[PDB]
Amino acid sequence: MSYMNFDPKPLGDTNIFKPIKIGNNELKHRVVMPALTRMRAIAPGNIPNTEWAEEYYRQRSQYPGTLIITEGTFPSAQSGGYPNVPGIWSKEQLAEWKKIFNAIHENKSFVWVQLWVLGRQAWPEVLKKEGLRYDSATDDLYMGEEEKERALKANNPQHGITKEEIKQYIKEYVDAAKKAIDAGADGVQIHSANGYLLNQFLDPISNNRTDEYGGSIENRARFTLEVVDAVVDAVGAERTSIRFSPYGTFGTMSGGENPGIVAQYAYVIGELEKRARAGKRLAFIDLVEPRVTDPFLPEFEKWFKEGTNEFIYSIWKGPVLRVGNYALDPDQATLDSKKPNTLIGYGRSFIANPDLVYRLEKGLPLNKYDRNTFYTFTKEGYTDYPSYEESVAKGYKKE
Amino acid sequence: MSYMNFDPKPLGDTNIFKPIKIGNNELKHRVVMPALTRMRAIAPGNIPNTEWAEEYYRQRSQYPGTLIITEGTFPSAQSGGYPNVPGIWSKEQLAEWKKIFNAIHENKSFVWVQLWVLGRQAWPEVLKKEGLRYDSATDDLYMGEEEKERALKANNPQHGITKEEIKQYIKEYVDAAKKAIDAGADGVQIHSANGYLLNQFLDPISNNRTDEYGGSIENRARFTLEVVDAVVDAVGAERTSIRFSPYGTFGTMSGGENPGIVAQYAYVIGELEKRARAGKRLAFIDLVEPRVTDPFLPEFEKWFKEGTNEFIYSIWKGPVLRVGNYALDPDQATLDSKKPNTLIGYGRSFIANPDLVYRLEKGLPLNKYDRNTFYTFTKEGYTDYPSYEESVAKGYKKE
Ligand SMILES: Cc1cc2nc3c(=O)[nH]c(=O)nc-3n(C[C@H](O)[C@H](O)[C@H](O)COP(=O)(O)O)c2cc1C
Ligand SMILES: Cc1cc2nc3c(=O)[nH]c(=O)nc-3n(C[C@H](O)[C@H](O)[C@H](O)COP(=O)(O)O)c2cc1C
Ligand SMILES: O=Cc1ccc(O)cc1
Ligand SMILES: O=Cc1ccc(O)cc1
Repeated sequence: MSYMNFDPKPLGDTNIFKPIKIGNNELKHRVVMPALTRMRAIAPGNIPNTEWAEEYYRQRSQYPGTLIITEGTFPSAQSGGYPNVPGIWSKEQLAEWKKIFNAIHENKSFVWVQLWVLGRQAWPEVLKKEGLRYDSATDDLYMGEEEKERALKANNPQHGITKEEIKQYIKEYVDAAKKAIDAGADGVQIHSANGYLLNQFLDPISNNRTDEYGGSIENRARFTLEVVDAVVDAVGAERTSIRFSPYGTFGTMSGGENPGIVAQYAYVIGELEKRARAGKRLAFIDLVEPRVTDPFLPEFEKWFKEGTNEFIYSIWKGPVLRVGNYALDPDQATLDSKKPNTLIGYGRSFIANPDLVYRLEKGLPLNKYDRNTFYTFTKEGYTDYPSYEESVAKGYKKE
Repeated sequence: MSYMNFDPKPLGDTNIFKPIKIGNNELKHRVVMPALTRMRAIAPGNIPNTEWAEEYYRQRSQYPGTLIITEGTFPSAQSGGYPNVPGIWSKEQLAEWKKIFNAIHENKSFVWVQLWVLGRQAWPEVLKKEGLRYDSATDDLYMGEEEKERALKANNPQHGITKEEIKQYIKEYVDAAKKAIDAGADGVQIHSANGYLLNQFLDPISNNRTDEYGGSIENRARFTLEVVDAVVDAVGAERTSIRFSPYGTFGTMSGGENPGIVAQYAYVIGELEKRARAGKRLAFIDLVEPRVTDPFLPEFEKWFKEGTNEFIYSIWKGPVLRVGNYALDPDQATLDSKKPNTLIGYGRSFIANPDLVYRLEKGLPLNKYDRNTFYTFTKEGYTDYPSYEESVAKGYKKE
């Protein structure tokens, strides 16, 4: 129960507090809550939590005109494998989502459902129980020895998905997207980052396929672009977005130590820009910064300093969300925000600060997060972080 | 006979005046003379015109420790097609180049031969007269209708070179490189920019081949990388460099309006870094700035402001030469030179100022260039531009 140890600076006079249109939505400011997995969903139906989640999103959407991106949400059972993450395919899931979306909308804020497909990050023993596959780009590229052992113990070995299985995932992204928007979501974000399934195709470290979905930049990007084009066909580009982590190592991805990694992302993003010029553009592209190559490590650890995301601005001409260690670095937030149509995301600091937008605007101290309750099935560390005024009444101080 | 109309600033205390090792050469400063076609060579035989050219290069190398890159120089007759541009394949050419290199070395300066292969930019009647092909990546993608008629009038229609003929060009780059080094050059620069033959393979606008030399990023880069690897094998990576122009439109190239551009160069530059890390690092990569999309246009005209070359610094960890409209913008030169191992090239202003280095160091007025004599077969506008003291004696004033 203390404040992050830094000197806060007000952002209210920077471009962070300038309004911007993102697809259909008229944002009042550029402080975004990125996708944050919390593990409060109810098992066995992957149901958004009925007692606690509406309050959690209600709190963090309190500042009018905020973009909220939901926790990663599975578009089908085969996409999942964590029981306490929500899904968005079933009627009982959708019923609960609608209440969440309503709370955010009642705040005059916006909600975007992140569509998350795990691939090899999934727990294969959990999948096995449900008669589901342990999927990736290849049979044989395990993300590590422990994961390989877990898969073999479960008798659910890693499976390089087929072209038909690829089409099936495509159908499930589309299905979940239509369902999300029908239930009242403003848009959906395709998760193509952090070493999950689409990223597993993007990165040569995890994809040495010799069909059309591996062996070249264009082929590695194919699955991701089919997903984008199918979701766009179904709900429109204005209601679609995507997330990449060019410099990420989490999930046993390449990161910037492979000098060919920038070209991969330059290509896929250039393809999205091509599509934008030909018609309606994707609402935004979300990039994880090299500031955070692995979100399990504390701020400023494994900050890749030898490469940046600046290349995007020479390719994509629409809004760009940037996320990674900004809470502690208002100076860098302010600098990045001077670039055209740039939104700044705050992850761990939004977990800890329900009224983050206001604190950022006024340069107030930020609550420190409690890592212990990032992923516990608890109200504690979810909806009981105080507002600023409450932190002062409790005598909070720098850790 | 006037100065450029701008406010000069001294650069002597910036990074531009710090020494740096480039290949085998200890540069005293980072002001570079890039390649500049002047068309003073003797026809027939493409013979360097030592009677005029020795003095031109002596003048511009006067400041000890300067890197000079020659005018584009043909590595073989079939590479050519401009009768007053020099070659470096023949005994009689080499005998003249030896004298020019000597003069530069007497100044304790350095000289790098730009190896220039024209492809479709060539004049097809001039090649036809010599019994030579008019070459490109394809038989049918002409740089324009004027140029197409010209080729058909000369019964030398464009020709997409075959793998055998590509191998022949590679052989010629190797041959001309060994020859150039043997005559005393410090290095060679492979010209892969400004809409010439290699750039014609890199850009989809001039290359819709469906063999291994086009149809993808890796394919389109293949000829350029083969040239690099051959030359490096023949003369060493420390005597090898390359030039690109990602944002160039000169030569009917795509430039930045094609959003796939950046990926193409990130891919080629990442491949060059992979080579470096395996122990064969090119001496430097030379990039034309988006500041000058077409060097036939006045400074500040057709400045592509929607894209930058900053992506290089996330990929290549070797020296970078950057060129384009720097004379008139010492603030931008200074800023760009703060990036690691960055050299600043000056083209039109080096044409006009024999003692440009000194004038940059001290913040002195610069002579204005006269385009009229860029390509005339004369000493006027070549060797008669005045030193600073001489311009003061003649009462020069701003344009
Ligand atoms: C507890 C936790 C859960 C996260 N869950 C998600 C997720 O569901 N989807 C996703 O794309 N990124 C997720 N991330 C990554 C964040 O959105 C973000 O990119 C990262 O935490 C760096 O930003 P920050 O330094 O502001 O926290 C998560 C990070 C943490 C710490
Ligand atoms: C008259 C003239 C001749 C040129 N010749 C060459 C050449 O042989 N090779 C080359 O790579 N670029 C050539 N360039 C391009 C220059 O090297 C340079 O990229 C361009 O002029 C922009 O830099 P600047 O604004 O300092 O002139 C030429 C430019 C001009 C104006
Ligand atoms: O649970 C942590 C987490 C991190 C990144 C993601 O993309 C998803 C989940
Ligand atoms: O003569 C102009 C010229 C421009 C760019 C080049 O690369 C070569 C020549």
